[PDB]
Amino acid sequence: EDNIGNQLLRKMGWTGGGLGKSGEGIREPISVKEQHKREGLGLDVE
Amino acid sequence: HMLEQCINPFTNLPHTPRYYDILKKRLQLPVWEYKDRFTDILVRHQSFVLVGETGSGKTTQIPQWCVEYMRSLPGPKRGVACTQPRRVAAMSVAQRVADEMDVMLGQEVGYSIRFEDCSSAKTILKYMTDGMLLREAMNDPLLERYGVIILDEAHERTLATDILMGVLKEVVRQRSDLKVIVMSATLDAGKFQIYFDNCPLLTIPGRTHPVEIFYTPEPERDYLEAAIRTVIQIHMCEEEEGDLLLFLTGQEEIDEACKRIKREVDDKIIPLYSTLPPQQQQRIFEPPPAIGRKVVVSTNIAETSLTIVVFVIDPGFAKQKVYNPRIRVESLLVTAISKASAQQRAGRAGRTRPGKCFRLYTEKAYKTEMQDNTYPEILRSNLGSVVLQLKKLGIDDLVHFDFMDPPAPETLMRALELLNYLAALNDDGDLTELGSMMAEFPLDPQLAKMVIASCDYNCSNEVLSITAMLSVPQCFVRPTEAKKAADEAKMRFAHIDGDHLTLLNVYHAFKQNHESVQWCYDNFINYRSLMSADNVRQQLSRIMDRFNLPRRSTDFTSRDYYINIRKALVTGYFMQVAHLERTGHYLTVKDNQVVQLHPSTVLDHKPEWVLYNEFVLTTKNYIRTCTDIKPEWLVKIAPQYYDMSNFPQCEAKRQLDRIIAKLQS
Repeated sequence: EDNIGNQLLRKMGWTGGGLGKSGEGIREPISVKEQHKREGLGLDVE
Repeated sequence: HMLEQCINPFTNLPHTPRYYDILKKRLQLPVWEYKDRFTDILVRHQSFVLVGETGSGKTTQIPQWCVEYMRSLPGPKRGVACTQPRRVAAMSVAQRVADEMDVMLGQEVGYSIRFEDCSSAKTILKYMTDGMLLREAMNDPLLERYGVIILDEAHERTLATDILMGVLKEVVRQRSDLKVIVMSATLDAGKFQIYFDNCPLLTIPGRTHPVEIFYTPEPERDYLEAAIRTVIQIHMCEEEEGDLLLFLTGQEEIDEACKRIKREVDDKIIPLYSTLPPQQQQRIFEPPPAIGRKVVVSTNIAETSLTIVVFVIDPGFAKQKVYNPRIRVESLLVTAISKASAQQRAGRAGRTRPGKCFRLYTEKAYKTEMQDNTYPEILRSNLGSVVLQLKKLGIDDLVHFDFMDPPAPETLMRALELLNYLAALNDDGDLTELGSMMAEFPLDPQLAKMVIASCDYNCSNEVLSITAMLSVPQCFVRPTEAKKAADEAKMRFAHIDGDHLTLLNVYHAFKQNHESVQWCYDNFINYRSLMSADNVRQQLSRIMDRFNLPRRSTDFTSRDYYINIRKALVTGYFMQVAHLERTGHYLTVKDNQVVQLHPSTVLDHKPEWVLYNEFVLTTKNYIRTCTDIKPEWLVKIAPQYYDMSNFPQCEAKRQLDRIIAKLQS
């Protein structure tokens, strides 16, 4: 990726996987479940 | 052992009668049974973890014991620091501990929050936000002002707390005398232990009564209606005297509920949020008034930060500020709490005696939908400000930095990308002089760059005022029952070019009417927000003087007065621009998010290009605080971001291509 953020990350020694001391971090950002208005918890499932 | 005559060691005078009345009460806190065991660990280990439930007394008593430890050491008297995730917690617990030590708040005991340092040279115990302590480390890498640093409320896993744990783990490898204490309300499977090299653990048993949990038979269609329905059903169908605690997500949701609860019962309501004035906030402690009861409609401030209550209503939601690095969007979001958060809300009912928690969701929704633990804030935050402070601290390698939970690599890319676009980092990742200067401003990197760059546009005075207004709560008072009157008063300050300049008009008129409270009432302006903005502006101006950044204004009689201020906004917020589409919609540049102007804007027309301060993510996407700008300014002021060789080919690039071709004619 020619993005400047990718380059600067590669210049810190990033080699491919997750971050951290042992490379144990998550390799993709997490997703937050969307809340529709004031629907009570669990209403989406049904 | 040190000689302790029955006098105040800070005044060499006998203690007051109130000191001994408070001393009798806190000696009954469960932590005091473990003072010798706490002392034995503190004098033999550099770091350890202290787990104790809410109400055990860790927050008030443990830092006082560490002051006792510091006073016994020989040499220059260092202080004790105890961090709190919430600025309201730091202020309230500092005033309480100041009473327990019989000293004035701001003297021996003080607090330090962003834009309000209530400490002096006599301060030896300071309750501060975790963000403020990390801020102090930039000018004090080893935090040599403190001999004991206490990270409280570590279970909430705020971004600043996680960074501090990573910084402090590096500091103790270089300072041998520093004591670090990580305090948490839950065990968290010994995660803090393993992180600090299998350090000791001291657990204080909880004194919380049994709590009955009630689940709804089916999911609720509207959790606010269920909350109002449950509040009135507790009031009449319960014979045990008791108070109510309702957890809602934000201020608007609280005032709405307090209004409807009053209307339906009339056929003690106590709000509590962060920006609520402390005069109204202290009403949660006043006694209750057919059984008369107290209902506290609060946010998760009361989940663990403080204690008050036999019945708890848990809708199961909280408001979090999340960041999507894919589309570079940061927004406040209402989201379901964790099973750990739910247990902490239910545990607040079993304080005085056995209580009841009414969870407005089914049992299967609790077990099969709610996560066990809440995501660490570092996994859902914009890291640009944290990365800048770390590089200023001297930490170059953020890949192998020992995070407790490392962030995703894409989130760190966006942080490095942001700082490079602002010229805070060069193309080698090195901190630049401009970046080092930006790190000293307690602002977002976008605001810090905006302030510094405005000096060249000869309008740093006006950007400084706007920056102060953007750093305080909402200045426009808009009562629900008087929207038309409030909006009419707001439009008296409206600038045709948008909301940023409208904030400037409000500040200028506030000053020229001599900070009048009656003037604020007349114009539906929040007096407390404006006094806060005035205080913030003074402090930011003191940072300007330190770096010899000139504070300048353009001639007001000139057309360039408002044009220069709008150009200055682009220096910091060139990445938050939306382009008007042929059919009246707005599309954010690059990221191509479909947005519309927030209804609160003063814009009476839709400019072709708007710069916005805030992304509001509800049912639709709104951009709030918007200013009319010229697209030519975008390509001239921030060409590294508006790079046409790399710009995505949407409709925004088509208009930008014409401008750049016309520039080269």
